[PDB]
Amino acid sequence: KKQVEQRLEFYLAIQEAMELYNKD
Amino acid sequence: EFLTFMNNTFEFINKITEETDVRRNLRLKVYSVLLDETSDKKLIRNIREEFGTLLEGVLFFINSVTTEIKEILFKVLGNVLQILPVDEFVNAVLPLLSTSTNEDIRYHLTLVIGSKFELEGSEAIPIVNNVMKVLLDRMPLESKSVVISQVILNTMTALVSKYGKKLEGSILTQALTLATEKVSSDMTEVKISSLALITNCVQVLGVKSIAFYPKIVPPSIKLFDASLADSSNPLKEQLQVAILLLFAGLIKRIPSFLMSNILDVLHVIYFSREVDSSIRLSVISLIIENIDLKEVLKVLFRIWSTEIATSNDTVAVSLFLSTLESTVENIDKKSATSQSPIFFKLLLSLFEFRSISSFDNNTISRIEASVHEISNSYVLKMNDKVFRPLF
Amino acid sequence: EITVDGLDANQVWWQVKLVLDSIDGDLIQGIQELK
Amino acid sequence: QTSKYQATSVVNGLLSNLLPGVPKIRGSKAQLIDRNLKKRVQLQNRDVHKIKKKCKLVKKKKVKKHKLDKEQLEQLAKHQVLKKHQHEGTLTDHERKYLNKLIKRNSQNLRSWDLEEEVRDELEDIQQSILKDTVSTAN
RNA sequence: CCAUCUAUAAUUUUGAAUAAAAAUUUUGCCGUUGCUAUGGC
Repeated sequence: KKQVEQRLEFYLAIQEAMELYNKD
Repeated sequence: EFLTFMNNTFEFINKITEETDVRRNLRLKVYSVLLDETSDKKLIRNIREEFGTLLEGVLFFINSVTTEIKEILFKVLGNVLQILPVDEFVNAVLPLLSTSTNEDIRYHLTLVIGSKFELEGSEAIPIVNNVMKVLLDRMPLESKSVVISQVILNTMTALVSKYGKKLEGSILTQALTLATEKVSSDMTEVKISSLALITNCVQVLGVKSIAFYPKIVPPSIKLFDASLADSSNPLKEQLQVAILLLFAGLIKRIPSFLMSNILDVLHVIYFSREVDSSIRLSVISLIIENIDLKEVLKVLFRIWSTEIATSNDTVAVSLFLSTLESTVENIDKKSATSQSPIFFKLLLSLFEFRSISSFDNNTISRIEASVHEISNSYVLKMNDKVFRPLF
Repeated sequence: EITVDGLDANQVWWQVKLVLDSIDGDLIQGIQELK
Repeated sequence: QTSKYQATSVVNGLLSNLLPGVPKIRGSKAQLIDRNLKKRVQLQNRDVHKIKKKCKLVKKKKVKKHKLDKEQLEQLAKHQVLKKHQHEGTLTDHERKYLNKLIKRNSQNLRSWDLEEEVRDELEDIQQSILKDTVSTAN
């Protein structure tokens, strides 16, 4: 069963500019 | 306590404004009122005025904010911006630009105006004409603030870039005059934004911008010389590219009018150290395919003996070799024979580079190897009569 | 307008080229009607 | 920094507009010379036209989507607008026409279900015959 | 491929020094164990 289990597993820019200005 | 409370309020504001039925959606209710012919115009004016206060209020909180609450205001802001159409948004926002007394809110307000036109088309042509005039009028007022002056220039750059030709000519000419004056601004930010507008404005106007040509090219060349001196400038790379893109733009739009100053263009390309070689080489491919080769060959001799021969700069020498070889493989047979005395005069100078060259043997041999191939290529595509005297 | 201020002899002449070339076609057609 | 980011944005945008292929802004000298000479021919071979095409289509699809949001939104309001005027008897001349077209549109469809007149002639003739025997009522 | 010429690295002069400058000539991934060696896939 463990062998089967292994087989199972195998198969906004305006916001950013706004935030950047706040850092300034 | 209060921080947790305000977080919940802006969440509560966010839920109502969220566009999760005609009755529930605020956005649909607004447009219906606009669509109604019977709806009182004064009621419409109230909606415009109410939005401007609403838009200013949210921007005030975002300006004066907390990471999560910062994000929530943006969801609120995103909902707000979509409440009303582009037509009324511009009407309800442009007056607020002058009304607003805070530089931040004005800085924020300019950005959103550009975003509203990012996704618009031909239907906004009357609106953008109104926007351009307002942006033009506010700039003398906003000269004090670099950030506001920079952004307003760039929003115009976006609007001129997009359906700029369809814009009325007076605004386009007015913008070019305004951008040209601010090329002399001491702030590097204003220069680069000023340079960008001229490119788009010259692109739209084409030959009609020739009237401003004495005010564009000569100052730009002087700016480049100052650009080399101030190597401590943090925006040296962007500025140097900004000068290069200016020449590249007009090399496609006004080739014939630039040939007289083509030498200074080449000087900018050769010695623009900050700019990447790919940009510099790419603009060279523009010169060859747009400007007459015969004028180019004449200039290569002058620039070589003046600067490149004594430059002792690998990039400048190599890129000069790129210009020379490209021209010969594209120059016509008739043009080839006519410009023979100049090339050979240059060719003798190229052999004698070893005497003055400060580089090592391997470079000079490689440089000579290129020179020989080009010299063979050019002597081919010629006739005996022209070559016998030169030999 | 043909701008002559702060422009070399060549650039002015290119201004004359674009104007004169465009006007030639209409000028020739008007001549044909008159003849 | 905003000056920095905004400086990069404006320059980067035009690089795409004018030089589609060139990258954006963010040893022995003999080897350096060879690289630049090599870089030309391979840049000379670049298919910039396709790069322009790809950008154009991407901008077109989004812009196409946003109008499709715009019109689709306004008929919803337009129909909402029609509803209250009709209830309040505020119909305009145009409003009275669009509804009148709907009368023609909806009615026109029901004719197909109503069937054509000729078959009714045979059907009705059969109808009375089957009725009379079943209902009787002669007595 | 060979030579040659560069490149990289090392000793040396001015040099507090940086600096230039002549001059010369154990793993694909994951651990443990030292300051090196071996466990799993």
